[PDB]
Formats: sequence, structure tokens, C-alpha cells
Amino acid sequence: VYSEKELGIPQLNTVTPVGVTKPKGKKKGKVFVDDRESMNTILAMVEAEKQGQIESKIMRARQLEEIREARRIEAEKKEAERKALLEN
Amino acid sequence: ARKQRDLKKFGKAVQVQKQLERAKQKREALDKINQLKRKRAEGGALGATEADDPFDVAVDNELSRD
Amino acid sequence: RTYRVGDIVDIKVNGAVQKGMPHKFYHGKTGVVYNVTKSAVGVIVYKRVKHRYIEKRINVRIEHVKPSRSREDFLRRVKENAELKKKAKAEGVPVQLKRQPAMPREAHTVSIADNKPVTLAPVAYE
Amino acid sequence: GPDFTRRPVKYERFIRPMGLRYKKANVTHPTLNVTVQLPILSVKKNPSNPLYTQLGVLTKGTIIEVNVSDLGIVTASGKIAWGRYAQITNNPENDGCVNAVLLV
Amino acid sequence: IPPKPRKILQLLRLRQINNGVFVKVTKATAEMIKIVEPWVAYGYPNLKSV
RNA sequence: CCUUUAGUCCCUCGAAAUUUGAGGCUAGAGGAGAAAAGUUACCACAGGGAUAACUGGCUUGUGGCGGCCAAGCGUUCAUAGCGACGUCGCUGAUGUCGGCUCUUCCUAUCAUACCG
RNA sequence: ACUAACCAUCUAGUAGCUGGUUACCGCCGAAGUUUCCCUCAGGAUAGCAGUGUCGACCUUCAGUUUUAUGAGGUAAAGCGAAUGAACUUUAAAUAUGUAAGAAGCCCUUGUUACUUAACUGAACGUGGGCAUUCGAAUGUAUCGACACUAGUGGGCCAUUUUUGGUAAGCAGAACUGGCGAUGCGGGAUGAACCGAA
Repeated sequence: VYSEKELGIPQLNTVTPVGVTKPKGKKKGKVFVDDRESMNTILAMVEAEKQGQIESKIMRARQLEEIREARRIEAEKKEAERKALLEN
Repeated sequence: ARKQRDLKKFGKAVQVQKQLERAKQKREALDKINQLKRKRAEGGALGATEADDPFDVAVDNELSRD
Repeated sequence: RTYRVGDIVDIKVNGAVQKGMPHKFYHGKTGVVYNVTKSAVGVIVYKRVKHRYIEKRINVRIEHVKPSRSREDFLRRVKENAELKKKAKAEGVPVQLKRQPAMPREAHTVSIADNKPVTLAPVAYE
Repeated sequence: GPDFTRRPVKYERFIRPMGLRYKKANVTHPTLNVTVQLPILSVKKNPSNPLYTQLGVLTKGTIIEVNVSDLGIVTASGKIAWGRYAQITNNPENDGCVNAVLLV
Repeated sequence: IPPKPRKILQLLRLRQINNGVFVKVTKATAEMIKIVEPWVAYGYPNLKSV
């Protein structure tokens, strides 16, 4: 039993996409999550993962809609930031 | 497997050589004290208290004051 | 210094260079060159184990190798015997062409005049 | 040194019992030709084990820092010396005292 | 016996105890007998002994 | 970018009842780059190596360090140095430990005997 | 909805493990080791022992001495030689590497796509001779090559040299010797001693 991080295993394209892959041994450019909206969406998945199984179907849906609304508000802020960057 | 094979074969030779290194560092540390000991007896030129730098830094600084 | 593959070299192991120095067993050795590189020379040496000799190959740099003259005595003899044999056949007497071990000294007399012997005590007092 | 400290986790197993501790040392001055009992300030260099330096082990040849306030050493610029190097010149494992010579 | 004196006793044909050989004295043969001195007794024989 | 080292006492700012602090010049040393890297007589876990318990003419009543003295010895000998006896200077424990056990021996003798 | 016991047989189930394994005499006779391999409870290779074939032959080989030349210039003597272990004319003790002719040559000349300004050099050879000491000594109860086959692949103690440490112990490295497969004489006795197989 050894870690996949230590072995030089290539990333494989699955239903979950690989995306753009950064080269090994070079600068993996840091993206910051200082924004409160970007802080809320990460917080929604942490609280959802720890809570686990809920018997209620409605409360199970509200646990997912909180994550969905957090993603939408963050995306609107990022698009407004992208528009402000395009103006500048 | 290659690494464990060489450590299985060298083994005691590393253990003996490590003891000779540790016996050498005791000699070097004791000799460096005696160079300090002869220097202060020949002369000195110090402060009220000893220097805040650790050993092999304060001693090397005193041996660079020559 | 230019070296060729096959000559006889002596390894000295100078302490000025710490690169390419062989073991202390290979210090003060003599072997035959089998490989020549840019900065190192491969020398085949002989090492005895119990009764046989196992040939070992070591890479020694230029700074530790030097030519020898062990063969040079053999080639000095092979011309000296050649000229002597031609010079002997020219006038027609045999000559001992071999080298012989040192023999015991023959009898002789030693005069005592001008060299009167001095008597010596077991320890010197003066 | 101090009465109560919370050691790092890396040193918490190493128990030094209270009956095996020393606070003062018999320290001799090479030039004044006297021996006085001086308090120990810190253990500076154990020349056998680096871990013994961190644990404070007193060993023959170990440099310690002693308070020389009672000795009245007048340094350059007219200052009374207060901390000096001393080399332990005995084996405190075998005898129940610490003997040192000042590195002055 | 060390390995070097063992070979000289073979080369001098002294393979057994109370065994004797005649040796011409040179500088090459004298140093042979010098090494095997802890094992041999030698000297100059006369006409009778021959 | 500053620090240290040795020199010139060759030049500025601050303080100070005439003395200082902070920098400069010369040239040695210290501090491919946000991906990760180097390092430790330290710790935890897992593994490998070496050793495969020890002591047996053992032990007892007189400390250690440093100085002075010191017959000798030494690489020729009181000085390369080693160096004894002295003298001087510094200095309630405890608690898985106890209890019981015939016979015989040791003296390192508490008593009884005899001496100084 | 899901997912005990005894009897006979498969079964003489699976072991690298334990124990045992059957006349005599003769001859030859070990190793307890190197190097490599996803190598350490294992394989291959080389060594020691043996068989068969071929090839020789003093044109041989050698845990040896000598000569010549190195690595230790390690002691010593001198400084009425110079200079100052780091000085030397010389040079120990003690072990140690390499070479010593028929495979070397020498004289005449053939090849080469190597080499050189070049019938110049390097390699392999043809023709004559050094075949009687042919180019030190001593020995030699033969030596080399190929193929095949079996057991082996642990160390203990001591001398000498050397490295490190301790209050003293002790720990490591190299050579050699003894014991492991060895009886006999001696040391009253006997793994490690002496003598001698």
C-alpha cells in the first residue's frame, strides 16, 4: 500500500474531466479564496460532508440547494470581477 | 530491494565507521576548547557576560579575532 | 605524457588529487594498460588470494601513473649480448654471455704495516 | 535550571530525577589560585553527545557558564564579570560533586 | 611453517626430516638457506664427510 | 540589501560642558528561484543489521578538582614532559518488599577468658 | 426474503519440518570461497575433486632466491661532504609490485581501407641464422585447453602489523598459522601449549 502522489501516475480522463493539467516540477499558480462568497461555497460542502445521511427527503434537498445557491452567487461575483478586469 | 540488499551487506561496517566518526568529533570539540583555553591564558578583552551566540560560532568568532 | 594501450605503468597515488585515487592496496602497484580515456587509464593488476592470482581492473588517472624501466634492463641486455656475440664471432673466441650469481671471495693476504690494528672494548669509554 | 518547565514532546520521555541534579560547582581560578562554589547558569557544550547538551548532562570536558559575581573579576572597561566559561574537569557520575576550571 | 620457508624446503629437496643435500655456495643460494634457518642445520663438509 | 573581518585615521548626519554613536574606500567571508528542496546521535509507526545474559584470583578503610613541594625517570638529566606522601582552597531513606526455616562452617568478636 | 458428535470414503490430502534409512576391502579425495542475478530458507558463474578427448614438452611451469627497476628512505652515520621524519654521499630491519629471450630477436623484403610531406612508422609473415650454456639460481613424482559430473558454500582461537576508545575492559581491518576430515609422544588432567604427522 503506497500513495499515488509519490508514484508518477498520469491523470486519466473519466466522466469526471481531467481539465488542463499543470506540468510536473513547475509553477502550480496559486489561486486565492479570500473572497467571502468563495469562502461560503467551500464551507457548504464541508458542512454537507460531515452531516451525512438525512432520512428526510426535503432536508436532504435543502442540503444540496444551499450548495447550489452558494455556487451561483460566487459565479455572479466572478463574472462581475471578470467584467471589471475586461474594462481595466 | 537493491537498497535493502546493500544495507544487509554493509551493515556492521557502517556501524563501526559511525563510531569512529563520533570518536573524531569528540577529539575535534575537545581540541577546539583547548585552543580557546590557551588563548584566554595568553591574553584576555571580554564583556560582563558571555556572548549570546552558541558554541562553534562564538569560539570561531574568537579564533577569527587573531 | 602520452600512453599507449599495452605498456607497463606504475601507480603512485599522489595526495594532491583526491579524484580517481585507487585503494591503498593499489598504491605502489604495477600493471598493464588495457584502456586509455581522456583523463583516466584502465590498468590490469594482479592480486593473490590464497594460491592463485585474480586479475583486477582499476581506473587510474594520469596524475598517479608513470612509466617503469623493469623491461628496460631486459632490452639493455638483448643488445649488449647481440653486439658481444657479433664481436666474439669476429675474432673467434667464446665469451660468457650469461650473468652469474656472486661467488664466494678467494684467498688473499693483508699486510699489517702502516695499518696496525686498534683494540676495541665492548662499550666505548673516552 | 528553572523549577518547572513543560518540555517539548520530543524530550518528554527523558526523565531527570531530582536526586541526580546539581546547581553549584567547585570552580577554580587559574590566575588567582582560589576555588569557590559558584552557581551554574547554563550548560553550553557537551563534547560527547549533542543530546546531552540539550538535556543538560554534566560530563568531563563539558563547558558550563558560572556566575562570577562573587569573584570580582575586573574586565576591560572596568566592568565586573558576571558569566564565564568553565570546563568540567572531573567525572560527576563517580563523585557526588562538579569540579570545573575557569576558561579565563 | 610460513608459506615462504615451505617453498624453499621443497626447492632444496628437504622434504623430510633428517634429510640432507649438497648446495653450491653462491649469493642466490645463501639467501635461500638464511630463510629456512629455523628448520635446518648446515655447514662446510670435509673430504671424509663427502 | 545589510552584517563581520584587517588597514587608511581619507569623508558625512545625530548627540554631547571639547567626548561619542550611525554610514563610506580597499577585498575575503554570510544570508533556475513558490515548484519544492536541504537538514537533525530528537519523537511515533513499520522494517532491516549487529549482539544471540553477565561475572569469575572479582571485593574490603580512608573523595574529586586545582596550586605548591617533590626522589627519580625521560630523547643525555629535576624539567619536552610524567611524577607519590603531605599542605592549602571548595563543598530521616524507603515502599513487593518482608517474615519463617534444621544442620554446618567463616571471623570481619556483641558477650564470657586473658593482655597493652 | 437473504446468507455440534460419530462412521466410511475422496485420502497413501498438503512439509522446506522430526526421526530413521541394511556386508567387507582397496584406490582417489574436498570445500567451508570470489563475482553476478527483485539475491539472504534461492539460482548462475568461477575455485577445490573426478572422468573423457585433444595438444604439447624444457619450447614447461614455480606462494623461492638473485639481478634490474618502483612503492615504504622505515633505523643508522656524518654535518674535519653541502643544506637543514620533513638534512643528505651511502644506507638498514621487515615484508611487497613488475620484468628476465626461441612466443625474443637480428639481416633481406610482401600485404594493409591504420599512419606519415615521403619505400616513412604500427600489425601479421615469407627466406637465413642465434638449436651445443638458447642468454641468472634451485627444483620439476608433467603441464595446458575443451566438454561433462558430485559434494561444498559456516566460523573459533593465536602471532605480527594497524585504527579507535575506556578506570580497566574492548571493538574494527590485513597477512599468516592451528582446528574443523587427524591418530601418536609430552605438559599429573583437557578444543586452542610443545614435539611430530
